Amino acid sequence: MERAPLLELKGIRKRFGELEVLRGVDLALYPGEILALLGPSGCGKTTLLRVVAGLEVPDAGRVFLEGRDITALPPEKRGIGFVFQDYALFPHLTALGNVAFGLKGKDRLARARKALERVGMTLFQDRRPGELSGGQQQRVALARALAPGPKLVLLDEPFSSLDAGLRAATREEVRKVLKETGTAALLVTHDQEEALSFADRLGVMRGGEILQVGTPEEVYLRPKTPFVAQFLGRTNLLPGEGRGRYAETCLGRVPLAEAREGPLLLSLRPEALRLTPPGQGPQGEVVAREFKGHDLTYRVRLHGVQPEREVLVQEGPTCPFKVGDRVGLEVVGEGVALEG
Amino acid sequence: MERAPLLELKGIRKRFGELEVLRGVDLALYPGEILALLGPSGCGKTTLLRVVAGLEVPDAGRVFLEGRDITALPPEKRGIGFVFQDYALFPHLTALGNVAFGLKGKDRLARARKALERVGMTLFQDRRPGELSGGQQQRVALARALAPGPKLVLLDEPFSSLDAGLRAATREEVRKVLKETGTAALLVTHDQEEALSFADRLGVMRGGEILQVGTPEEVYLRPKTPFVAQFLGRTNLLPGEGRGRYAETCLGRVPLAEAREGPLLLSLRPEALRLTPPGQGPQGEVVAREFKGHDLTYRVRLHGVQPEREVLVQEGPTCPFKVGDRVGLEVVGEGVALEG
Amino acid sequence: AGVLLPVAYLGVRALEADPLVLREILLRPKNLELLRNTLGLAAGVLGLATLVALPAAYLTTRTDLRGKRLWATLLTLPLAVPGYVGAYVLLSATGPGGLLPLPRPEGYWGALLVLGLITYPYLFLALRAAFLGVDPSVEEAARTLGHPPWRVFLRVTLPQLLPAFLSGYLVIALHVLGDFGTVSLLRYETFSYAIYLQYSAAFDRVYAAWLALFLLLLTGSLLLLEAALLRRLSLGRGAARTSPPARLGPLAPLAHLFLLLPFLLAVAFPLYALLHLARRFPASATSGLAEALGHALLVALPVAFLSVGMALPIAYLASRYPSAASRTLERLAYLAYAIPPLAYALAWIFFSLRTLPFLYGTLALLVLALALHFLTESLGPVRSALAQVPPRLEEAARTLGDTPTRAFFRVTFPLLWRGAAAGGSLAFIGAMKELPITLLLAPTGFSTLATRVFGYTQEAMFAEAAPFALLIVGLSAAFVGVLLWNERRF
Repeated sequence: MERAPLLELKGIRKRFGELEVLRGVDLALYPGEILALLGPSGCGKTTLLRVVAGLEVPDAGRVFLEGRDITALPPEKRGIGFVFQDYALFPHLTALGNVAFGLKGKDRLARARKALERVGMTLFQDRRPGELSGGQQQRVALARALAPGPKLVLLDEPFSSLDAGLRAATREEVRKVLKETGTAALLVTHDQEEALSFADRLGVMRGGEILQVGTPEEVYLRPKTPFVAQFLGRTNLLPGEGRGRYAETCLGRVPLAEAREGPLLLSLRPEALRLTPPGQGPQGEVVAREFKGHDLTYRVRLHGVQPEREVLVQEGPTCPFKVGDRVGLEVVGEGVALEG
Repeated sequence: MERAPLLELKGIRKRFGELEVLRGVDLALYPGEILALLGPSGCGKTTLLRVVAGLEVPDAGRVFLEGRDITALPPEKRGIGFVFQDYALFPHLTALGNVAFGLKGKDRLARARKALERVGMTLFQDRRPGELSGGQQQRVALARALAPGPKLVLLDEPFSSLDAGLRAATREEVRKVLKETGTAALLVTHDQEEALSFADRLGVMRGGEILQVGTPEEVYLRPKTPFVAQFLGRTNLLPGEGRGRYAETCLGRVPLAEAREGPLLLSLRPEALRLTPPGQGPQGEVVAREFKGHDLTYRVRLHGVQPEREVLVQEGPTCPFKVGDRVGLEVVGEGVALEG
Repeated sequence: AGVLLPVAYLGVRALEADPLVLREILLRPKNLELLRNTLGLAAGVLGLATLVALPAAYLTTRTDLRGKRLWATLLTLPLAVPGYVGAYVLLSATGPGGLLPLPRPEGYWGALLVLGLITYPYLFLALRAAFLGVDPSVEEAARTLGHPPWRVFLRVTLPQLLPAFLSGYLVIALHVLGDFGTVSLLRYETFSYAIYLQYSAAFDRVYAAWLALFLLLLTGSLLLLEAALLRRLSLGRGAARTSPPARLGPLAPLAHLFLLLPFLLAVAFPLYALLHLARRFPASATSGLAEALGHALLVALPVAFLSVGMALPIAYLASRYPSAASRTLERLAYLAYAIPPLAYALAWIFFSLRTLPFLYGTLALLVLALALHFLTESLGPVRSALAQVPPRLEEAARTLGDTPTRAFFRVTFPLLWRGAAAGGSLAFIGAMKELPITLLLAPTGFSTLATRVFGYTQEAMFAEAAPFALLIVGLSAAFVGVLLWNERRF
């Protein structure tokens, strides 16, 4: 939230013997900022978290925390909280001793109780991890990580193990705890709603290299690779040719983001298309019609295109269209020319 | 409405330690229909599926299948399929052996192969459920449930465990299979977007009671209670005084879907509201701007000298307003006068 | 070198003769009799153990039983009674002049009864774990497809029970193969009894070595068969949620009775018989009871300490740094535990005579052999304690501000030392009641409680042997109960 980088990586590289999992990661984090790392589950995000936490030694690059180099410090001298997938709860301690583990004031217990109260657990503060549920274990792990009062917390897929219904509430509670305490977070996640709502910024990794970092809206509007485009939301990938400010695709003449020439791949979101009564322009048939409340998501199979081609169209709730009707496609939004 | 129900529950009750999980649940499924039950966790949907399947004994009530009472029958004699949340796959059998478990006759294996053809998985027939991904263990479970050819299938959150990338494709494929086989489905799920599109009818459950049953469009557009309106989507619960085909609220004149007189509670959906430059009318200040992807969800605090009230507004992705602005609210839709 | 060197010379010693001598030793009619007797006893004991263990596991797992933990503890208690103590109780409590008005049964039937009663708890525990480790949704799915509960058990539950059946059957068969006290006291002619007779009575060391080689060949074949069957039906929990147990109704008093016949036969009746016999205990023999107890303590303490001191590095290397050395060491420990104790002691005797003659007839050789024999017994709890604390927990402690030494001493040590204590107690009670290795490896004139019981029963002095068996059973039962309670706590 400041103009000075809290966490800053500079050319981080790492080889697992011969396989390079990181290939020059550069990344800057800021106070009170939640940044979520995204990728094709093989880009080395957990490796990045381990390198930042000190649990792994990079083969090159620098790590800066609060303006001072910490790349050579052991994990215990850094002051970076960590939340693991399995919560790494110590089984011989009740869920107050776990929280007091980090506290070096002869294991202060009042502060452990306050930290447990923040995550809303006081009735079960004397229960061992064997007799705790998944959400309760998650809250205990978060309280343990945040009890020593760090300025940076790494979270390795925290809510991925919870139930489907509990995630939406646990995510909001953890976010409000983090924002009221005032600690930056570095999150590794494989979720769309978590990346859209929980995170303040997004960072996308291809093969251990950061390729796109920005606000979730900026990443949604201006993607770079098809994986990012589908990850942020459903989209239409269209082969095409660009000759200027526009491009020629199977749907006709589609506006381009800024400019590109030659053969290319295009991302055109469903909200960038409109359905019209059958007239001129591209024609198609409605194959499906999803009802989502505030909007409808039609699917249209095109006609003039020799190969089979289906496009998604976003429409308002008052659309008087039905499955099997003939439609014409109108392009209102702007496409994004993906690099590949 | 086939004029003759397939599955019909009549006053189903069930007490777990005198907790009364179900309070006189009544239902009437019809041939070929998919009915999805939504609700908060622990509202008795899973208990309802178990009672219908015979896996649990109702304290009172009756269960009718094709007109024949089956309340006292065991699970063997009911003939109702059941897809379990963990897919409940036999680990000592292959996929074809799993599918052929429920079949009888002289040519069980051919029918199991055909049932795998319907799903489209005649490649992994000789693979045990350890050499199988979670997205195809579910297909094996569905083929096993549908292989005997029942008239009703109970689905206990079948798409929850799958990755969100292929969830929609799996849902559409399963719906096509059920529709081509002429099989009615009773679905239990937590996602509202899943049930709003996958199902033919919706049922909201609270505390073991069925609050409202109807098509997803009828339950969404015309809810009856504040809980249903809150649960099936974001809305604004506005106390007002109906005066005919309109109501006078803090936002001014709101047209009513159904005429009413006297004090009442509108459920104004966010998509029924628009933001305009500050002119002559209701006035407010933007306090948030949530990016949902294809659309935006502004939060506006009213400045009409009332107790602090916040209203949600649904806007397009190209909305030029920003937090802290001075805006005027315009009503473009209708409010639903809830029944208390 | 725990078993690689000892049993190496066991085959070398046997293959030291004229080529015609080996043919003559192989071509003896007694070998077929020994094989038939051993296999028949193993089969009968397996059948009896199955008949006792399967219904008990079902009743204590899949039935609304009052006090399942109490019944499980009562059924596991017979593990504390050694085989020779049961054989002595059977001999003293039957026949002419016995406590009961019954004749002494044949050698086969008494040995079968005692061995089944003392070996069924292994199968019982394995079957209980297998029953607890199934997903109830699987049986529910099988039942919704049109299968009544009995056919569900036949076609769903039993295939998942099969690995537990194989494990329990292997344990029981190994115990029957390696048993020496029960068959010797009841004069039943198995391989172990024949080996003891040839080594001690007939003074036929070469033929004893050949019989030991036959016994190790049977043990290896059984292990290979178990491995092949396990790999055939490996099968690869489902949250192990609770399912509504099957109601009993009027069968509740009956089932309890079935759950009381084993414990009464293997624990309560032996205690009553020993207390009835010890009334006529001569005061002249009091001096030899204290000496026997002191000798047993003096052997069992260093054995327990050395067993723990060898189990801790093995378990730590197996968990933290898994390498080929870890599996080799674990397999060596398992072989040391699984080789029949009498052939194991003969291999140790032959090795010590060949290589290290100064160790033969000393307490050091006996202590080392018993420490290697009880390596798995101690290694169990240490394995559990280290598996409950992965190194990722040490990493988590390191992120919180702990150096590697403090991360070890605050996360791993509090469970490591408790596991070490449990393993030490297990090895202590194991070495307190070891008949074969102690009988065959102890110095001349050195006798522990087990050897005194064996010697007194061999000359039919039951009242004299009563206090020794009372001590053995009391300490064994107390330790088993304490360890079971501690495990339930953890």
